Amino acid sequence: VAVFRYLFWLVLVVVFVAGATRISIFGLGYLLACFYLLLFGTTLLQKDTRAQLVLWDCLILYNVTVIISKNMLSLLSCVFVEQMQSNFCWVIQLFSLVCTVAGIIWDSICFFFLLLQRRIFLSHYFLHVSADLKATALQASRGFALYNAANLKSINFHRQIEEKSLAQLKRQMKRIRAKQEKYRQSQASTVIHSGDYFLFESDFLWVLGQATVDGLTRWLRAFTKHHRTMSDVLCAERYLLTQELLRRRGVLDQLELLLDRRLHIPELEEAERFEAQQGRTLRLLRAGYQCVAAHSELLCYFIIILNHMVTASAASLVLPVLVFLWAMLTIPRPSKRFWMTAIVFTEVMVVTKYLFQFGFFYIKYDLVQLMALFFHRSQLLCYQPLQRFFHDILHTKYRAATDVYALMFLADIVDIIIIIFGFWQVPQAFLFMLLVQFGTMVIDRALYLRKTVLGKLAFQVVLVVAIHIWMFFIRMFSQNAVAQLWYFVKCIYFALSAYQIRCGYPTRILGNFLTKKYNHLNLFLFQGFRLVPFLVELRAVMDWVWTDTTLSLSNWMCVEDIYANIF
Amino acid sequence: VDRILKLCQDIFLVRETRELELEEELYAKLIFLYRSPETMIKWTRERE
Amino acid sequence: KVSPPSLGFLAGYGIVGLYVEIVLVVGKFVRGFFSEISHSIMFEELPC
Amino acid sequence: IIKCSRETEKKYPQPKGQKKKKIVKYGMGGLIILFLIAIIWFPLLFMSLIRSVVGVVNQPIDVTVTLKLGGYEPLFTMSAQQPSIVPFTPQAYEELSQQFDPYPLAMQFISQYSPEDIVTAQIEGSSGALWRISPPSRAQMKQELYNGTADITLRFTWNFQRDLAKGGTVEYTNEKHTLELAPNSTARRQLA
Ligand SMILES: CCCCCCCCCCCCCCCCCC(=O)OC[C@H](COP(=O)(O)OC[C@H](N)C(=O)O)OC(=O)CCCCCCCCCCCCCCCCC
Ligand SMILES: CCCCCCCCCCCCCCCCC[C@@H](O)O[C@H](CO[C@H](O)CCCCCCCCCCCCCCC)COP(=O)(O)OCC[N+](C)(C)C
Ligand SMILES: CCCCCCCCCCCCCCCCC[C@@H](O)O[C@H](CO[C@H](O)CCCCCCCCCCCCCCC)COP(=O)(O)OCC[N+](C)(C)C
Ligand SMILES: CCCCCCCC/C=C\CCCCCCCC(=O)O[C@H](COC(=O)CCCCCCC/C=C/CCCCCCCC)COP(=O)(O)OCCN
Repeated sequence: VAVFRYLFWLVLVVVFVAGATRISIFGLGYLLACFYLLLFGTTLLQKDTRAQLVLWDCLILYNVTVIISKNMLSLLSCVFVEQMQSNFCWVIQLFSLVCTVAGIIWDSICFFFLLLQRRIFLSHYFLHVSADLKATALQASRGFALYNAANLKSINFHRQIEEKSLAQLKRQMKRIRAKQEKYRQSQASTVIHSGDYFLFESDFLWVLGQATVDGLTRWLRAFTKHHRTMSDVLCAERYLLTQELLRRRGVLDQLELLLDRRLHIPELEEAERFEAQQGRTLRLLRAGYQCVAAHSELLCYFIIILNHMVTASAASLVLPVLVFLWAMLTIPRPSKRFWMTAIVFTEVMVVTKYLFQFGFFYIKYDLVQLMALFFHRSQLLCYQPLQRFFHDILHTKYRAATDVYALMFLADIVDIIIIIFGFWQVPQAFLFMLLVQFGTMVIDRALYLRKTVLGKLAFQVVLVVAIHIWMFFIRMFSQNAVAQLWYFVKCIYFALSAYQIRCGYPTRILGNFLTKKYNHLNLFLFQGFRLVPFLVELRAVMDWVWTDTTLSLSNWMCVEDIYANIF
Repeated sequence: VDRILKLCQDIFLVRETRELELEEELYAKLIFLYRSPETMIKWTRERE
Repeated sequence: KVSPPSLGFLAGYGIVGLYVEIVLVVGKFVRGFFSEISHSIMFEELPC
Repeated sequence: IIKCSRETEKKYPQPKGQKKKKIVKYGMGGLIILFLIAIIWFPLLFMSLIRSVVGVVNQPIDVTVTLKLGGYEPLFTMSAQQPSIVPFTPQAYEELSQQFDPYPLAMQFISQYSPEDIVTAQIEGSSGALWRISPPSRAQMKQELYNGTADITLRFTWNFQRDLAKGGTVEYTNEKHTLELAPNSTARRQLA
């Protein structure tokens, strides 16, 4: 399978690297071919063998023409001193005419890989592999329906849980109202001063490492379980379809929810047994590959911000901003429009970098972005007033609506620790960014306590655009390396915040998180929080500032101290 | 301390539902409880 | 160049110290002022 | 104070309507929070500003060099005063830069010391004064240089005298350069 199915992507990578390594204007053809094939490979593999054979014959003709052109160009390269030196310099930079004495190994390597893949195309192994790819292309709608069923079931479960929680809240509220009115009737026979006793009526070393790695791979399987299930059911279905395929949906009923109730095929069972047999040394790496395939999207964000962070601060920074505002706010699927815009941006940026690399008028980091974006797009395999329409979609109040607030607070705290440690002018700017971070803490608390969402969106966009345009003022590798980690922490904070925006602030979100269970750990963490100066009193004052209450400041502080002591 | 914990949690929840017309009553009960040690002894016996 | 020697006990050992003691003492004073006010309510909730 | 609070409550009795003193709220918390932000920002600010220093250059007003042989007397000594002390213009600074452009250490070392931080003295080599020599000293010079197969060394030394308005702590910084010569060698022979 590795040789007959995973080699075309490898030869595409080889073409790209050969085009990038040579700076002269002959690898421009290699880059354009790489982009075209990377876009059209899926539809190319499904067509009739003659089409691909002709296309790859055209490609090998291009390869032999470029190598022959270099061979004949060596002649003028070695007659450059007389005429070409100090004359027609633009052409000598364009073609990079240089003698050898080897230096064209990459072009020959790509030619070899081209012939090898052509021979693979001739084989029958590729024939049934193409049948398998056709089946996978067919089952896309069924996979989409399965995913939709799973997500609707999860949403319904969350809705029912929320419904029962609100029912319990209403029951508690009825209970307290009944108690207070009964007390009123009992007393029938400012108000803060009132109160009387009548309210109080009593009415052996290898095993360690192997077990640890087994636990790690079990955790990976637990993380991937849903993807494993859908992939397994889809692959079993595709196997039975292609076994049936000799020459509607009714033929698929030989056997919606994640149901395994079906017949069995011995070959799949034997394959499962065999892949269980090979758990000695590839289990962890297979689990990791399955994890990166199942997720396949957050690592695109990872690479995008690493490339924007690694020395590409000039023009890459625009593209993460779009992410923070477009990929991860609109819909749980950032979708085809975002992906095509990002990828066309990457391709145009790399071709501009290559053209500006010449003398007539990088690749390593961006090739990773290209392969990641294409791999994710392949994995997905299913597809003026619109701005205001999308803004309206951002405020609908129809999602799962979960709140995770401790996370960005912890991210901000870790950011403060990083900024404090970032000393052993950048140290001068550290003070300003520290103060504005404290201000952001205050205002995000303000936004959270009033349950506002549109204000949170406005804060998110303004904060991200400000913190990204702030890199105009950004030793570089030694001292200015904590700053990039600090920016990465800001990224994780932004991700958490925008995820919260997508969720949408569930009701009944108040009180002290740490006071959830009365265990020893909660006690210890609560005391540790109480041991940091100028936090608990500020948190009380601020909660009182933004919440809607009736007690003067001292009464609020009294109640908070009382709650903490009794807790 | 279960009774007082329930009382304070009731204060917080009646707060989070924006019915401010019970917060004063609940706070008055709490402040009166803390105004007299005899009642807090009376309020903190052991269940059977 | 020439730099004034007013730096003297620079940060990391001297002045950073003096700072940390003063911030701890002021924080303790404020925390005692704001948190401890529960025990005296017998002497302020006096209505008349 | 409790009674006065009660009376001022009676003067303006707020209704049962809650609204918890919204605007007063916004004021008081605001003042409180600024105070909390105020205090801690100050001894950091004061911590940092008290540490900020301007890189005021200290250019020596005067320079002296001397050339002494043995422990007997200085043979020669000059002092370039004002006009033989040329501070580098920026253009001279770039010139020093490209002359040592391949070498990275030279570039960083120049990049630190600004053109105002680097000067050149045009010491007048030939514009000397009379080198008096007590003839006893002269005779012993000659006799030792001719037959005394001992080792005699120079005491060549540079002193830099600073502006003393531009500070500079010690303003007579100097270093000595003592290098022994070779007897029975043409150096001592030509000196004799
Ligand atoms: C430190 C890190 C190290 C990382 C190392 C990474 C791996 C490095 C080595 C990789 C080697 C890859 C070699 C691939 C060779 C492919 C050859 C191939 O596809 O031939 C295909 C051949 C020829 O067609 P045919 O079947 O005769 O066609 C006529 C008709 N159809 C028929 O039925 O006849 O038809 C066939 O049926 C022949 C099949 C030949 C299959 C050969 C597969 C070799 C795989 C080798 C994998 C090595 C992995 C090493 C991993 C090391 C890790 C440290
Ligand atoms: C400085 C000099 C150079 C400036 C160059 C500026 C160039 C600007 C170019 C802008 C191009 C924008 C392209 C946007 C492509 C969007 C593709 C589309 O598919 O995305 C949609 C989403 O579109 C986004 O909402 C658009 C967001 C636009 C935000 C614009 C912000 C502009 C800010 C400008 C700030 C300038 C500051 C100063 C700069 C100097 C997805 O919607 P979808 O989920 O399918 O809808 C589902 C419903 N259906 C089925 C009916 C479709
Ligand atoms: C401490 C923790 C341990 C980790 C430490 C770091 C270790 C780093 C190790 C790096 C691992 C790299 C993983 C490589 C994954 C490659 C995935 C690539 O092959 O995907 C291809 C597809 O790629 C896409 O088509 C886009 C083109 C990408 C081309 C990538 C070529 C990779 C070549 C790898 C060569 C490795 C050489 C190693 C030499 C030693 C094949 O996928 P396909 O069978 O279609 O899948 C169909 C079903 N899907 C779509 C849902 C997945
Ligand atoms: C150089 C060292 C500086 C100190 C570093 C200390 C590092 C400690 C690392 C971990 C600490 C994490 C624990 C604290 C996190 C609390 C998370 C949280 O829940 O957030 C709020 C945050 O608390 C507040 O709202 C008050 C703080 C926000 C205002 C921030 C003021 C400015 C930041 C001051 C930082 C400290 C300055 C000196 C350093 C000491 C601590 C950093 C409190 O809980 P609630 O919201 O009730 O829980 C609700 C559950 N749904």
